[PDB]
Amino acid sequence: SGPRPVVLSGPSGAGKSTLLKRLLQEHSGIFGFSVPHTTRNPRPGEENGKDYYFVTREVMQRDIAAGDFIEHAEFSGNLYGTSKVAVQAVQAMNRICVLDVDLQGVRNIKATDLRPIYISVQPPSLHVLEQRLRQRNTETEESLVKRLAAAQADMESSKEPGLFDVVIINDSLDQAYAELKEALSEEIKKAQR
Amino acid sequence: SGPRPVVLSGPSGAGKSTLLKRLLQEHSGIFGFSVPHTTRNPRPGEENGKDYYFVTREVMQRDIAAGDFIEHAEFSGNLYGTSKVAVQAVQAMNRICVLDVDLQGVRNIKATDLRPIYISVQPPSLHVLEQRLRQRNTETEESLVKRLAAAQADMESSKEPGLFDVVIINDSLDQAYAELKEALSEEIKKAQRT
Repeated sequence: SGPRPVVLSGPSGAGKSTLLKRLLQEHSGIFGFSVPHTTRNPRPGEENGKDYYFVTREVMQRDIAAGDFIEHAEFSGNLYGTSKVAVQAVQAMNRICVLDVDLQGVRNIKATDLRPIYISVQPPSLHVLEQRLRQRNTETEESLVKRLAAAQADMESSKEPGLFDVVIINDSLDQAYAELKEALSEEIKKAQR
Repeated sequence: SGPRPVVLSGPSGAGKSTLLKRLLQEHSGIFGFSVPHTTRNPRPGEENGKDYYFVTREVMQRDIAAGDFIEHAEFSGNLYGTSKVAVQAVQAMNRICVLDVDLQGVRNIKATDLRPIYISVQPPSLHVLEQRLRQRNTETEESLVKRLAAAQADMESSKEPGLFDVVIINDSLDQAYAELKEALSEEIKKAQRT
């Protein structure tokens, strides 16, 4: 039917953002992103199929009960979230659907018939994860400590046997990108033919 | 969501296509057309959400069972059809989704929960439809009589209680166009306001 999607998870500053941009480049037209659904009225400039899939609440709740949605939320009386067929619409275009979701988002993907490659990138340790986070300055010594605690949960959760097919230790960006590229080998070769 | 959809049907050559094209020319950004679905692998140049809603065969059969697709067909081992959700996706974009379908196509929209405006474009009579068609000089005799034979089925099929909210008889193309705009005045004024 097409190339398998990819599920990315891990700490925020552990390098998944830098690895994905390094993956989008050097692989042009290989990767794509799903389009979320919503029951909200379209905003000026938005268009169907590119920004949102605009449906009614009755259809979205019916498809939610059918298990089509990975992420789901309700902000101001309208529903939002990402559907599994939106990921399959990207896979139909011979493009690898990227999915960056929390540990809960990884569980919902396992529920649906989607068969992606679960990949979790992790720091070699929290000491160097603290080190890299302390090199720059975006937190205020309080939001930082919460981030180390938030990362600690996802490091132990990534040890769940059979939850992530490939775990990648970010010893170095060159070694991590090489392991990321080899993990998604046949899926790019399928998308590059 | 917003503007109510429209269903335009009738016999061929009675002015349904000429009226529809004239309406789209006068009112830009107000009307639109649905995007159908398929299980076929995309062709080069095609885009998801513009030419086709590319999904799998599993969901198409499931959504068809849910009474979603107005029409559906199969050829070369793949399914094709137009869904009510695609029609509602056009309505959300403040556009009046035009459903140019046949008699059976009109009945299939009657099942879905869409609330369209069923309009039928008809000639003054089968005799007047003959004179207007024979002047075109674009048909052979066997194809001409087959067109009138199929028209009589759709012309009489237009005579059902509640099948069409409005029926326009194309006596003059100007008066038939004014009747089409009058039957869609509130839906057009709703789209223009929003």
